[PDB]
Amino acid sequence: AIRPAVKPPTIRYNMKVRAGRGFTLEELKAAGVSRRVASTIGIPVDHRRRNRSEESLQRNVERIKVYLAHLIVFPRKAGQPKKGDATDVSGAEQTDVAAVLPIT
Amino acid sequence: KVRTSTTFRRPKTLQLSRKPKYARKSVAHAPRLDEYKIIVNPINSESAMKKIEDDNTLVFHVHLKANKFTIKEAVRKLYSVEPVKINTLIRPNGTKKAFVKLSADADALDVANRIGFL
Amino acid sequence: PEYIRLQRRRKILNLRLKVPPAIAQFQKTLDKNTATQVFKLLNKYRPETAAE
Amino acid sequence: GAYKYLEELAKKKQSDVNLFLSRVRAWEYRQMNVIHRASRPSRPDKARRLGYKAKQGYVIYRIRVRRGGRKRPVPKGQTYGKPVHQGVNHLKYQRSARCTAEERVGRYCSNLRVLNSYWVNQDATYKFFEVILVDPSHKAIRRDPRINWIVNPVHKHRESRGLTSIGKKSRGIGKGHRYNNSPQHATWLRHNTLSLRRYR
Amino acid sequence: TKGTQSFGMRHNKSHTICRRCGKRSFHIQKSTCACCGYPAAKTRSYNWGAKAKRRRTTGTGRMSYLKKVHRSFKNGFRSGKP
Amino acid sequence: PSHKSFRTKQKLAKAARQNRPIPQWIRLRTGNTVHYNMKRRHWRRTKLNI
Amino acid sequence: ALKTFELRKQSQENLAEQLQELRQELASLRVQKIAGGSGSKLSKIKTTRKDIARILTVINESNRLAAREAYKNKKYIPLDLRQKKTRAIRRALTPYEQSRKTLKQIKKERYFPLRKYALKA
RNA sequence: CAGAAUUCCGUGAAUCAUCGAAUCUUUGAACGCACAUUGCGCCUUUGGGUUCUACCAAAGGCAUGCCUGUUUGAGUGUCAUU
RNA sequence: GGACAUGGGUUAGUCGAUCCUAAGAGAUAGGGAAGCUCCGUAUGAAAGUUGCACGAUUUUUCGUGCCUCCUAUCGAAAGGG
RNA sequence: UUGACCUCAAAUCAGGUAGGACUACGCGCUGAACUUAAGCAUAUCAAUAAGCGCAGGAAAAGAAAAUAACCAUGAUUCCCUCAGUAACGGCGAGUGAAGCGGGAAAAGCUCAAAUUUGAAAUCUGGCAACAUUUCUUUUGUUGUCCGAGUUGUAAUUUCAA
Ligand SMILES: [Mg+2]
Ligand SMILES: [Mg+2]
Ligand SMILES: [Mg+2]
Ligand SMILES: [Mg+2]
Ligand SMILES: [Mg+2]
Ligand SMILES: [Mg+2]
Ligand SMILES: [Mg+2]
Ligand SMILES: [Mg+2]
Ligand SMILES: [Mg+2]
Ligand SMILES: [Mg+2]
Ligand SMILES: [Mg+2]
Ligand SMILES: [Mg+2]
Ligand SMILES: [Mg+2]
Ligand SMILES: [Mg+2]
Ligand SMILES: [Mg+2]
Ligand SMILES: [Zn+2]
Repeated sequence: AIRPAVKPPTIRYNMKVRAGRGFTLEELKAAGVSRRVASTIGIPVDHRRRNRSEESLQRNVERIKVYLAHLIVFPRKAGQPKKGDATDVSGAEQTDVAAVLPIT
Repeated sequence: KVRTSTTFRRPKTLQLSRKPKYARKSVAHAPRLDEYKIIVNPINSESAMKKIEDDNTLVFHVHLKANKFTIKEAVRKLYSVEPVKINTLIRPNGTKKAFVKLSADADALDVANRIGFL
Repeated sequence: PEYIRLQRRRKILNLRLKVPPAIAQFQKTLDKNTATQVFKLLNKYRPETAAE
Repeated sequence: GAYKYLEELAKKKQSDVNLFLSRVRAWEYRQMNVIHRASRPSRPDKARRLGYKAKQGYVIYRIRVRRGGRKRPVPKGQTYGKPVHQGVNHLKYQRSARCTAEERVGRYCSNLRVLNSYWVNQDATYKFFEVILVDPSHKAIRRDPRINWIVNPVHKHRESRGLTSIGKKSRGIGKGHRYNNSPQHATWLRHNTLSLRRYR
Repeated sequence: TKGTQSFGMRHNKSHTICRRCGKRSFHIQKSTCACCGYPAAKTRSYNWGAKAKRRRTTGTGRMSYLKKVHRSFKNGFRSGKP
Repeated sequence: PSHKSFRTKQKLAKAARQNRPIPQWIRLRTGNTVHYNMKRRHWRRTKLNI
Repeated sequence: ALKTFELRKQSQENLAEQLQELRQELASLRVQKIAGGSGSKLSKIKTTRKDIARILTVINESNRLAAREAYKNKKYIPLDLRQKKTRAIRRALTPYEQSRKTLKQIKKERYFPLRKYALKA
């Protein structure tokens, strides 16, 4: 699953960036993703983490937007596309999220 | 509500008998030890032969769980003779031996021949 | 038997053992006449049964 | 509703009302068996918040447990060892008296599963508890998704393994630095196991 | 007197056959088997006696029903006719 | 003692039966080493111990 | 050797009669064995014993099927006719009992089911 | 070692393989009570021998704690109507 | 030959056991004990097999009845019988 | 006098259920001494052996009354590291964790506290019918009646709200 980018705590590691557990409620809100829908399309939700700065919020909102733009949601009923789905599901394959959204 | 005794006793109550919704065992077992299990074989040692021709008594190897009642019925049902007395012993090999004396109106020698161990 | 003894001595212990007012206000019930009028009204507004 | 009032009033154990009721009930409890069935929870609000529900398959039992420490059960105070182990008198059982209450009721009702328990009373000799039990064979329990979990065999005698609320407390199960000794044996094994890798 | 002559008075059994395990270990006056603990509803056993445990544990006997269970699991506990 | 229990008597019968020679055709089987046995008990030598 | 498919075609009473004949015959073979007998009769003891077993099996098969018939569509059935899996399997929650869900849980699965999705590189 | 050639171009040998139906003695947690006793009882039905009550036989039953429910009750526990 | 091999041999209403209780053992009530278990034996228990015909044709032991200080069992092949 | 309710009994009452075994691994209780300290008592051996209770295919733990003190992290478990470190210790002999970081695997939730009050909307059992089957052996559905339940069974909510 796609993971957020977070800064590690303490002065020894706060210069680095690493994968976190899940996206905050504010981050999902600002990217236009309901928290109940997030899990259904592989977006983890971390209710504990918060955004103390705009930089953390914007960085992870950008990760979600890139994920959504590369995401192909199949319709619940095959051959009857609905809102939020895709109509070109033919070229769907298992791809690495790190190939599309690496931690930089 | 007059109590003439200084002792309270439990009152009597109905106590229904069992009315099961299902029989626990589907098929009743056939009689264990009917008559072909009770009489195992005639005994034809030399001492048994003397019992046949001197005391009008037959000697049988019988089931360990047979008693003098069931040995009498088994001999009557299998060989149609009427024992007058039955004596029983458990041999040192652990098997049961019965001395079946027949009435004065039957001949043990003829019964032995009819069974075929002579 | 022990259960009969218990429920009788329980009534006695409640008679001794001075009772705090919030508990003592019970055992002061409606009189017979007022109680009949109350139940006459209540019996008019009974909840509907399963058949009803 | 009434439950909030019962919760707040239950906090006032020194009030005249609760002192009187405690005295009469403790006397009543001492008159019956050490373990006896309760027709209903004496504390309906406390029972609900501990998982009890007023449906078939939920059972309340009451039990009194002797108060005080654990005298070392050695013949004449004789311990046959070093002075650090010569103590007999001022010793303490590692499990709570509430845990013992659950253990004994669970043995008494071996067809049931112990769910939880709560304090109801005490005098100098006894503490009184009510133990909530569930019948895993009853259909009302087995078809109920909120209590269904307890039917599964992993929950057999959870009180004997310290898996009730009071059992996990007595085991020191908790999060963070104050509970580093954690599940003791498992933590001890992790620290006392020599790990010898294939160095290649 | 403590040796040879005193062995002449040994003619009273302290133990007889245990109904549960069949060993000549049933203490008559205690009515208890020194080996298996009969009539207690638990089989006597001690972790200091691993060799004693090995003499009597599962698999030293017939295992009649346990072998049937093993065969049934192999096919998923099926019933009915083929 | 001739005063004996049924259970004791049953055990004596079994003990006497196991106290017999093996028939030779048992040892003549292909792949059998039943030629001699260390289970020949005798009354004066090795005691039954109930 | 009696043929079991032929045996199943017979009534229980006739089978009971046939069984008594076999037992009487087996008793005769054993008497003759004691008082000297050839090897054919000795092999006939074993065959007769297996024939008695075949008849007993048919009688019991018939009786059990009748019991299964009598208890068809009944809530409570004789114990020997129920499953003989393991004791633990008999006590386990049924698949139906395991699949029970609250209304709240049913609604959640209806409105937010896990989707099928893919990431295009 | 035989025996079985009433079988061998066959629903048929085999201590064969496999296995979804059965049988499964006395026991054992072990369950009518016991047990250094194959000791001593009780219940239901069906049979035997003159026996609706004795005796014999067979079949099926009779342990404990606890749970849900049933029935029959107990209480100078609390009440309504006569 | 008490060794070895092959066979044979122990018959009960009246002799014992079985029944009874003894010192004692010991379930149950109930109380201890973390527990293995310990104490206890009408014990702080609603611990009932027995005594009556009131219904019942009609020549007899199934229904309520009102009743009353009952009792686990094991324990003797020399005690009792 | 009866009936209701409450509490308490009895039954070979209708249907269930527990015990015993296996203990490598798992969760607890109880609990030594040999030993080391060149003696020895605190200490160590050891929260170990023995003793007792209780499980599963794994168990336990688990969605923070958790870290931190950062630009902060984010249930649990396990590995590497932290680290033979901080610390404990006749500060003697000896003992000795944790946060961060990397990795394996990842998943999240349920109640109690609320007036459904224009309607106990909930549940068990019996009986009957109808389905169903690893299966005449399994598992349900509907109807009806009786019980449970207002001293509260359902429904929306569980603080992330
Ligand atoms: Mg005799
Ligand atoms: Mg848990
Ligand atoms: Mg000496
Ligand atoms: Mg002497
Ligand atoms: Mg000899
Ligand atoms: Mg005499
Ligand atoms: Mg006696
Ligand atoms: Mg030293
Ligand atoms: Mg030294
Ligand atoms: Mg020294
Ligand atoms: Mg150990
Ligand atoms: Mg298992
Ligand atoms: Mg678990
Ligand atoms: Mg939370
Ligand atoms: Mg240490
Ligand atoms: Zn034994």
